[PDB]
Amino acid sequence: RLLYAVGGYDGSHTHLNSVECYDPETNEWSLVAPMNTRRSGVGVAVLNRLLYAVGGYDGSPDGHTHLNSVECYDPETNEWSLVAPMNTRRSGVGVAVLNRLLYAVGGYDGSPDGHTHLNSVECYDPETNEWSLVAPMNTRRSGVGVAVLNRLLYAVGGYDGSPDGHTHLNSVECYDPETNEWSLVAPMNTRRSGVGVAVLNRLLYAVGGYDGSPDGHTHLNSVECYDPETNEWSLVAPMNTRRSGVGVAVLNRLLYAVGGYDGSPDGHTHLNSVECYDPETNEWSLVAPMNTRRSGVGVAVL
Repeated sequence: RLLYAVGGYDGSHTHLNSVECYDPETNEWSLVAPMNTRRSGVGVAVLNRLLYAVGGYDGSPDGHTHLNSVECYDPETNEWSLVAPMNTRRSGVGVAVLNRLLYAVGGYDGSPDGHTHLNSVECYDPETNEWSLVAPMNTRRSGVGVAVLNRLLYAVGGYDGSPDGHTHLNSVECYDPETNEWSLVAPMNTRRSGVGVAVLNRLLYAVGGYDGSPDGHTHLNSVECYDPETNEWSLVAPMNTRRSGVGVAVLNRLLYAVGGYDGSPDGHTHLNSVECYDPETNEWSLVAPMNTRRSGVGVAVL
């Protein structure tokens, strides 16, 4: 019942290992223990009441680039511990939990001799501490939003940055673990990479992102929601701020949009602001800002 913001990038030019958590009862953000590794474009999810940070990028001057390492945070010890690394280095990776496994979906391996956007997918079993590749998606996607609903895993939008492809996606695909198959479903209204996705009231919400198509919308404040029962996407109220590379999660039946980046006359502004959406009112309200500006930030509730 706390909202955690993990890692990200502060381009006001820092890759972050710090972590902070938000208490809706106090409307305050507090720093907790930092990760072992700086991680921009990091995926995060909760499994067995532990917070996992998956992949990312460390663009600071050192021997790291795009990361296959994974670490685990225990709130009782306030410690991050390395666990099994992934099969693949992935930044801009979507992470979600399905059937007691943690899935890492897509992403980008920009390391030397990697240089690729990924359609591969792998899953982590905490009982064995191992990652296994599963069926790949139909489309390579980095900056992909992922979420689970009705025992199906959705990959929403993203970017295929293959030089001959270079497409910001409105398509959406659905993985059934029973068949190990990915199927395309209804596409969004808007192409979105760096999109935040979360589930609220049995609807998938796609929040913000970036439309990098030619003469497209660029940074997005728009929000759309998907009902698996109808297999259709509908626009709902837009955010106060345009947010690309935004992190989202649901807490006390409210949808939180955390951080991100927006355009500015000098390039990009990286955001420490936070807002929350009430489906009952269809309105977005700003709440307390984070201690640190963070885009490419992992957000989850524990």
